[PDB]
Amino acid sequence: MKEFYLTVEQIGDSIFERYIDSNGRERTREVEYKPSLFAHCPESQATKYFDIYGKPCTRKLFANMRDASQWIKRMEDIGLEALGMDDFKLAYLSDTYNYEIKYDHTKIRVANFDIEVTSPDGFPEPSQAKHPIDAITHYDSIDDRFYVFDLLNSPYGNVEEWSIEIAAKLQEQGGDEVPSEIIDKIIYMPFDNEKELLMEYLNFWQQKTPVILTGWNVESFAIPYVYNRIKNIFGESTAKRLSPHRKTRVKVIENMYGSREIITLFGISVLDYIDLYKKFSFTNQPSYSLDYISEFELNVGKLKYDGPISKLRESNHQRYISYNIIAVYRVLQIDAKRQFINLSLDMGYYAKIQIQSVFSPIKTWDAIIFNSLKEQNKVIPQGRSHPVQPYPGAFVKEPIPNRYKYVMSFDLTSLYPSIIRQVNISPETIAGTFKVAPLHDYINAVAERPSDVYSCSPNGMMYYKDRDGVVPTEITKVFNQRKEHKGYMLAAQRNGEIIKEALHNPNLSVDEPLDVDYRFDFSDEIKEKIKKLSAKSLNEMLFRAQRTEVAGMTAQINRKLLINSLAGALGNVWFRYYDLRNATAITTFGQMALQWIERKVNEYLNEVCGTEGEAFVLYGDTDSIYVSADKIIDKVGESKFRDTNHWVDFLDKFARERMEPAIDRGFREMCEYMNNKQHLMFMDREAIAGPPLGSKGIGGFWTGKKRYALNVWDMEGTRYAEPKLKIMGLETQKSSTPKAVQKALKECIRRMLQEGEESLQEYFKEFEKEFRQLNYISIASVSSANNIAKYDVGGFPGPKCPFHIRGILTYNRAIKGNIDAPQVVEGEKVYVLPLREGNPFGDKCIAWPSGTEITDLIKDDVLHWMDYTVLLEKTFIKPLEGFTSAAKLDYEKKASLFDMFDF
DNA sequence: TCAGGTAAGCAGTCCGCG
DNA sequence: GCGGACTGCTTAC
Ligand SMILES: Nc1ccn([C@H]2C[C@H](O)[C@@H](COP(=O)(O)OP(=O)(O)OP(=O)(O)O)O2)c(=O)n1
Ligand SMILES: [Ca+2]
Ligand SMILES: [Ca+2]
Ligand SMILES: [Ca+2]
Ligand SMILES: [Ca+2]
Ligand SMILES: [Ca+2]
Ligand SMILES: [Ca+2]
Ligand SMILES: [Ca+2]
Repeated sequence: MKEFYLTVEQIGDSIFERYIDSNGRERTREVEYKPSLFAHCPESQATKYFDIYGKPCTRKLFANMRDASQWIKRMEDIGLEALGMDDFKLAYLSDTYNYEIKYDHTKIRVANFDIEVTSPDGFPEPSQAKHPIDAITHYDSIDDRFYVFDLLNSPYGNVEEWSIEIAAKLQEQGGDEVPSEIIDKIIYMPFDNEKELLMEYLNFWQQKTPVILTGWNVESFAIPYVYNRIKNIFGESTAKRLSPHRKTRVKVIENMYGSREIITLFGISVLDYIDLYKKFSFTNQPSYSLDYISEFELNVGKLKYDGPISKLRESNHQRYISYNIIAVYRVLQIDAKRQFINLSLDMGYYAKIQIQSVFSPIKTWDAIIFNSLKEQNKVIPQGRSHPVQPYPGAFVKEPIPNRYKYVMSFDLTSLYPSIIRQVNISPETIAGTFKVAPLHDYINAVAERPSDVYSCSPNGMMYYKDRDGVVPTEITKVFNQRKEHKGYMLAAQRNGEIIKEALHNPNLSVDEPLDVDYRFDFSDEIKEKIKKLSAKSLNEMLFRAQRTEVAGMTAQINRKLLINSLAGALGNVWFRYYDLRNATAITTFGQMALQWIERKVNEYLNEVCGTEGEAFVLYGDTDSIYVSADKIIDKVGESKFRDTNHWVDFLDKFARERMEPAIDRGFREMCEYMNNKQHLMFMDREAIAGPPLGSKGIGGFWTGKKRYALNVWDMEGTRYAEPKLKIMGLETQKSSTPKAVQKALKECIRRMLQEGEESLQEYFKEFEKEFRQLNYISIASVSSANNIAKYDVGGFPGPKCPFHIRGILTYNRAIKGNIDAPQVVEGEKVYVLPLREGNPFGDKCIAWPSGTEITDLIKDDVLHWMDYTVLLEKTFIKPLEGFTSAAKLDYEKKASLFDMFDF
């Protein structure tokens, strides 16, 4: 097999590499790697190396890496550019793996672990590590086993061994419901003392040294705790055995308002799943506890226990251990679904970076581009210092707030990457500038044609047309990959709707789910068999279809993220290729493209309808347009349609056969106007929206920019079995809005769009009546909590104190003195509730850590003093009033002449 | 929240607005 | 009470 790296590190003048050899075995080597860097040289000097601008360079080969880094400093002292890859391990990987890496994940050791620490005096700080580690569960991907290290004897209590038999039994049998599928995979190791537990864990670690290290909060808690605890008990040299190269470093991670410490384990790639989830899931969660996320992702129940976690080991050691094992399993389950480890491996090996560098698109792109240029013996420029400067972004059209009955949307495929490719935007393709007219002049095609030679953006920039820049070349490769995975994603989605349709008529039979590849549209034969299947088999097929869709979504959306981040990186000072001329060339072209096609669509539809100066385009944001289709529907007449799906087919056919050709023509003209390299502005129909045929639903509405709702029947070619609400920006979409309120607002919107004013009034009346019964957590607001210190003045709010921070200060006074009370953590999220006047908390609100029940120290008083009225007005009534005013509807029945006529 | 970008919405504070 | 200047936070793209 072809060899591939596992990890790479620079330690002094040595590269330390863990790798898989040609025989599939894990090996480690120390290499005295001699790096090369580059200086510009005279034309008269014969060379094969040239910088990205075509200037000749001489290669300097150094005796060691220290010499190379020292040369860089001397070149800065002289004031001369020192060219080449200054991250020597990236250069090493480029030299060592000079081909497309094909990796075998089965040879990569992926370790998933979690630890338990009993602590009576509050949260056990990793930096202190003053409490014993009393449980470790460590899953190994190669062995496919959960290794359980269980401390039976502690200063905080001596316990009996964990029982696998009881662990397996149902909660109803007194058991812990450890999943049957993992019971046989548990290797249980009890220990009479902590010293032996940790010594065995390190011996284990040495035998089965993780390559990829993951878990939940491992980088911020588990790793530093284990390292510091071993350090405290045994000394530094023993703790450094967690590194295969015996090297560690305390790394200080700085944010805006403080800093934290992590332990860098050289020769290991830590991918904390919380951090993978935050980057790659495209969610914003009210809480990032494993319990909350596992519930969200897997629909598994909350792991319940009696009393505080600080007494769980002593009171119920059996459950304590079972829950530690289950915690490790839940992270594996989330990954089976989301596949973020797979993604990280794919992207890391593609770029030829340390796997953990996938968190940094700048590092990722720097290596992709470096490897690409190296192939041509081209030499990358030195990174330079830049002051942070603001620059303009996208255009957003101000909508007229209103109801909108029939709507069709259109959207540009991968806009910013498509602009990069069309215009040929790259560091080395800059040809010059032209004299810019106001953007409105380009939009309306009155401005002089910018160039007859070069490819242009309305920001004034001109680019070469003779060859693709390295940025367009490399962005195109990842774009193509993204497009492939999106195809699989959409097929799985369409296949899912086929199954949902069939679930209307399930057959009374005992059968099996079909063995199919959900990434491909179901054949007629598969469709015929599906119509004969039971609900059990169909539901099993639906779950698998939905899993396939998720897998495709991860692969596609994060590749989309990676390519969009290249456009963004051009506007980040730490990028080697930072250039606001290029960054602004992209964004300014985008603004033109949107407003250009707005005009073309308006012109086309005015012609088709035989009118003049009427606005068909009602809204647009960045690269999308929303077109009012009322007149189109009216031109055939609503009474001519057999059902909803009939007018949806008509609009679909109209969008594809009439509008898209007009849009294409409009963009081809714009391409020629800017003299671009290649026409790549592809704007396809996205949504077809409207009320159900024969209903009083309003179809859709806008309240303002980035705030709208649509009742959608078809999205990017997926025809839904049931109409889907597309809601953007409204409170239903905000993590800060209470859970029950999001749900209630969504139902109000559903009623508005699908059923009408009366149905909405019926629901509002009921919600207002019953909402005081809702669980306090489901009606609590959520907020991130930053700068708690800044606004704390003797436990009381300082000037300008934010509402949620006030809540926290209130909480802090109420729990004053309690070491065991849950503390609000700076930078994390809190639930927030308003409090009625004259409450014993001495203020108008209280806030506690999100995803948790408020401590029983104060739970009864909060419940008793919760301000339900304020809560309802602020989170529910005010947003609804916004929705209904925009839609020109009333959420409460107005008085009419008909009342009353009853005798 | 260490880790690509800008536009823009709403909550809330402070305080003016005769 | 509304809105303007501002901070805070959270979305859409
Ligand atoms: N996180 C994001 C999302 C959007 N954008 C910019 C770049 C995109 O090209 C443009 C349009 O965003 P879309 O959400 O429509 O995504 P794309 O057009 O890039 O891809 P596609 O529409 O094919 O899914 O906005 C961005 O810079 N960063
Ligand atoms: Ca735990
Ligand atoms: Ca397993
Ligand atoms: Ca799209
Ligand atoms: Ca798009
Ligand atoms: Ca059937
Ligand atoms: Ca879009
Ligand atoms: Ca203070």
